[PDB]
Amino acid sequence: RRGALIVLEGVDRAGKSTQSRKLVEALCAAGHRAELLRFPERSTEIGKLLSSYLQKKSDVEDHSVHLLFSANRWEQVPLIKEKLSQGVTLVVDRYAFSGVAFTGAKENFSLDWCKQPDVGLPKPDLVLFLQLQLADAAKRERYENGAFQERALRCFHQLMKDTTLNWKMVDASKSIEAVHEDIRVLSEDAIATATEKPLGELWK
Amino acid sequence: RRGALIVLEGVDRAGKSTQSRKLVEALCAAGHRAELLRFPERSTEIGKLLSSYLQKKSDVEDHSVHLLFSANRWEQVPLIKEKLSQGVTLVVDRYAFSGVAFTGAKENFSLDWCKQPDVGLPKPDLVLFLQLQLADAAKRERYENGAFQERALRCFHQLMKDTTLNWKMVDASKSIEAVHEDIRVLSEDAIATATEKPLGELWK
Ligand SMILES: Nc1ncnc2c1ncn2[C@@H]1O[C@H](COP(=O)(O)OP(=O)(O)NP(=O)(O)O)[C@@H](O)[C@H]1O
Ligand SMILES: Nc1ncnc2c1ncn2[C@@H]1O[C@H](COP(=O)(O)OP(=O)(O)NP(=O)(O)O)[C@@H](O)[C@H]1O
Ligand SMILES: Cc1cn([C@H]2CC[C@@H](COP(=O)(O)O)O2)c(=O)[nH]c1=O
Ligand SMILES: Cc1cn([C@H]2CC[C@@H](COP(=O)(O)O)O2)c(=O)[nH]c1=O
Ligand SMILES: [Mg+2]
Ligand SMILES: [Mg+2]
Ligand SMILES: [Mg+2]
Repeated sequence: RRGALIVLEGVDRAGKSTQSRKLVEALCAAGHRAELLRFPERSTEIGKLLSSYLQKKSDVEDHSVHLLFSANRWEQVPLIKEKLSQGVTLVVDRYAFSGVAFTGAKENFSLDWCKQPDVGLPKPDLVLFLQLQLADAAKRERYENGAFQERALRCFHQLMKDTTLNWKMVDASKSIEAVHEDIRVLSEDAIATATEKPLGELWK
Repeated sequence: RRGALIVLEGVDRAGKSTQSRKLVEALCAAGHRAELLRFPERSTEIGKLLSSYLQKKSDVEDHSVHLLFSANRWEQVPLIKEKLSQGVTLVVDRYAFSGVAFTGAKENFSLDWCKQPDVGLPKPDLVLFLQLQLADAAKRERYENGAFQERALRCFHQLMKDTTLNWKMVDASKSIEAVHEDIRVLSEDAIATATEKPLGELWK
């Protein structure tokens, strides 16, 4: 009985990390085997280059950095498939959608070109989008400015038109506990039902 | 008056490096401004990871390594465009075609998926393919085995069907000097004529 692949996405400060941590804790307390992942995964050689870039400690050509972000997901694919196969549900704080939205927000980057490197990755069984007015997110590195966030948000909305994916909108303006309950109930349903079918491939 | 972007491709031991070095020497002796590049470019952080992989000193997931090879080309794009704009002809020992052929030779890698990361790179004005029987190449790292080379060669032949590119076949079985003369005359023609048009974009 495989685990579910659950991804959390949203603009900066929407609550992705808080809710990913609380979801894994709640699932494990409810007897599931669940583990947390995040992207970028800065622990690897590629992840370190990405961390330096985001910190503005290094400059990286925009296409090159986009491919590094996708390569950082592929290096974790053997682990992701192994865990899911063993019945472990994986809760992932950012995935390919952030990769596409952030590079897609730059000039002269088509959504098509941005998606390609990630075509074929493990397809999430559930993609939660934590919605929050950009203005509220500001009430709570590179790319941390309003104009850029608005362009990334537009890209996210284009990705949501993709009916091949199980997108669920979450009202992230509520309290940490209320948002968590919403996400937890959606997650329990996905673990049970979304798993009756084989793990899919993203964007193919 | 821009420089030309000239790429040399071919199976292992076809003479790519020898002929790239001799071509830059001959062009400069004939009054052109020409410089040598190669891929992978192992001097960069990405290049070092690629060098370790090819030496079998490290293992890298196949999709991740494919993207690293393409990212290693993009990091050199600002330099490539600057040099070409200044009138310097660039002679490049391997490029995106090797990237696609080598990963494409692995199981479950479509040519389409392999091409995408490199879509948009500076388009070569001339792509020389140094042909040599696989058997002769053997008379003269990872991927250095006959069965794999044959699969890469098949991939190269698929890439050659692309009429958007100025492919020129070179009989690499001749002496070093004879092959060089063939390549030099083709290169002089490209520098003169292929340059009257703006630098193109690969696979788009
Ligand atoms: N529902 C919420 N209401 C109020 N504050 C919250 C809420 N969720 C998270 N926070 C706070 O907002 C800040 C950002 O939360 P965090 O979970 O780190 O968001 P994030 O989406 O992962 N941000 P980022 O990684 O920068 O895009 C933290 O100080 C949280 O404690
Ligand atoms: N036309 C030729 N005839 C005979 N030997 C040659 C010829 N061209 C190159 N060589 C020799 O063959 C070996 C491989 O040449 P080299 O130019 O390094 O090929 P290459 O295509 O760059 N190999 P690789 O990088 O491994 O795919 C060297 O020892 C060369 O001196
Ligand atoms: C996963 C991913 C993320 N991003 C950006 C968005 C947020 C930041 C990571 O923020 P953290 O510092 O919170 O880990 O890096 C990309 O540009 N591409 C990607 O593929
Ligand atoms: C440019 C490139 C090359 N290759 C392989 C072929 C030969 C070897 C480099 O050989 P050298 O050790 O001679 O530099 O690496 C790839 O798999 N992908 C690429 O994108
Ligand atoms: Mg976060
Ligand atoms: Mg396509
Ligand atoms: Mg060589």
